[PDB]
Amino acid sequence: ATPAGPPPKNFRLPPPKNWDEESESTIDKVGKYFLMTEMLRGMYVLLEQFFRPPYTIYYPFEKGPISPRFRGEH
Amino acid sequence: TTPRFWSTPLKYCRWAARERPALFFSVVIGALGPVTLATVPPLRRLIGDVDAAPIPLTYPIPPGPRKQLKGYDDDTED
Repeated sequence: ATPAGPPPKNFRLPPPKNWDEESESTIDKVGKYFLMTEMLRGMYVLLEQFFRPPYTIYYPFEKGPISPRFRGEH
Repeated sequence: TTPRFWSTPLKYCRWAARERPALFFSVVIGALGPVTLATVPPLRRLIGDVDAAPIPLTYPIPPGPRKQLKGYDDDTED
């Protein structure tokens, strides 16, 4: 798995942290759980896209780009 | 690794708030029912927030003997 030679520096992970040792406050932990903060943030991203210009072109009235090298009908 | 309640009650409470939030705070909200049933009505009395009297849901028959009224008898018609 690891390459031959001595183990890569710090390859071994430190031991797992217990619930007691987590460096994150209860109020923040409880708040994100019940308020679904990261889901709200993802929804807010969609509204940002809702007000951005769409990429759609109206084919066949408009056409996508092709190059002089384009390979079509013989 | 999970704390035990009867040996360390406070440590268990913190763990439950963080690791079983839905179950822990259901017990907290459920226990707030009795707590407000003991605190607020005494509090409300002290501040003077008095309870409203019940509204009548039946005809309020006057207590006591009849008053023996004299008025609007039959001779008063027309």
